[PDB]
Amino acid sequence: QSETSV
Amino acid sequence: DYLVTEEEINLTRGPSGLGFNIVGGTDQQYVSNDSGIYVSRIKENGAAALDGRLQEGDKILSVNGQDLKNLLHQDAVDLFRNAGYAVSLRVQHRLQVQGSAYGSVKAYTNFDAERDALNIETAIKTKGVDEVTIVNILTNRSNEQRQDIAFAYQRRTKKELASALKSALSGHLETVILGLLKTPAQYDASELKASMKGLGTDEDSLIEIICSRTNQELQEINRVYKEMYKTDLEKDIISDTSGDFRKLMVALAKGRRAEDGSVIDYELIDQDARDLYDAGVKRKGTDVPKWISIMTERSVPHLQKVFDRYKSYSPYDMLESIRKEVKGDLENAFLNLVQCIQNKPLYFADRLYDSMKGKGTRDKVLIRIMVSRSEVDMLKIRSEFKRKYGKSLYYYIQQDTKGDYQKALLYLCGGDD
Ligand SMILES: [Ca+2]
Ligand SMILES: [Ca+2]
Ligand SMILES: [Ca+2]
Ligand SMILES: [Ca+2]
Ligand SMILES: [Ca+2]
Repeated sequence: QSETSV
Repeated sequence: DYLVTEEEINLTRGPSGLGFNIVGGTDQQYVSNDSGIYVSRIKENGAAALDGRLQEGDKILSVNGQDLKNLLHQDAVDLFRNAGYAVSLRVQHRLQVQGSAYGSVKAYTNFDAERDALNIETAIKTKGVDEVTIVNILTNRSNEQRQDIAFAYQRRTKKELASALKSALSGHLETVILGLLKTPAQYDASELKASMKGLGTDEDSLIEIICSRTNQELQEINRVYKEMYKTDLEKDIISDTSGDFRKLMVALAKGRRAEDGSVIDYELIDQDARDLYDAGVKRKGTDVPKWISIMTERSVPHLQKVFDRYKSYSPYDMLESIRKEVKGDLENAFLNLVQCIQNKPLYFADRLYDSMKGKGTRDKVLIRIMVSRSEVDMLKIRSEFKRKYGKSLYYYIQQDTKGDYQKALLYLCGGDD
């Protein structure tokens, strides 16, 4: 999980 | 498991960022094994979408020459946060094709064999049994993964998972789940044993399995059958069958059919079409051994063309010719074998329909097909079924079965059409 936006 | 090609992608950071979300890391592994970094979403109109080279599901190998191997999730994110406006990626494109692409049941991605064995314990140990949870797991998991779950459940509980479910389940639902737990060869072997067990053979099931299985599958069935029942499958067939029906079943169960060569033998295609006609419709009686040798030895693509070339000589096609030449078990076996050669998905579609069309349900046929074809050609079966019968296979299962038994079959079906 923890989609992180870059 | 995966097909892999690697690509270098250079992106210019837009004000919104590079325009995609990453997942993974050693502390947040996307699957049970890989600690890698994966693109979980590509923002629309982002710098990566406009560039078009990045794909959702790709693995980020390196960012500006810095490898993303064995990094914490924060360590991977921090590499993007400090990367500047000209970012150079090296990604790995992944295609998940494995097993068959025509199967309803695929391997579960976030697979953890220990948690599933754990959660099936919970269900068996809940009062009244959570069958829904047992069904939701085991029908959503490949047959190989079900083997892992059976291994974990034994180590945790000192009991075989199948023996536990054999007590925690009953009726038609028990038959399905127990079938799903066996390997393809074990299930076919036991189904074959059950059709011959007892003076009086279930030739219907015996024909269906022996006629529809490939060389590879029959070779494995022959090995596992002897391990399970301490006798050869060929010997049990000889004992439960007789006549030319015995010859046909013995030749088919050997699984020594010619493999599909690269070169189409048009000359042999025509000779075999002439032979089949000479042996049957053209003469009085039938040279049945000639029919047996051609239809058991030649490859499936070859015989498909033989049956069409046969229509140039004979006023009836192969199926009509069989109905006019032989009767009894022998006729039943030839008719099934030709259907498997011509269109095996349609053959299973027809047997599914026949198992449900009238009073009640031939559950033994319906269950065996949904189990043994869910990972082979179930999507082709559903396509042929929908095309011919108008309603979906989903719909007919829904009308003929009920309860958690229906739910399991609907999952093995894979969806509506
Ligand atoms: Ca219950
Ligand atoms: Ca029981
Ligand atoms: Ca004849
Ligand atoms: Ca007949
Ligand atoms: Ca019915």
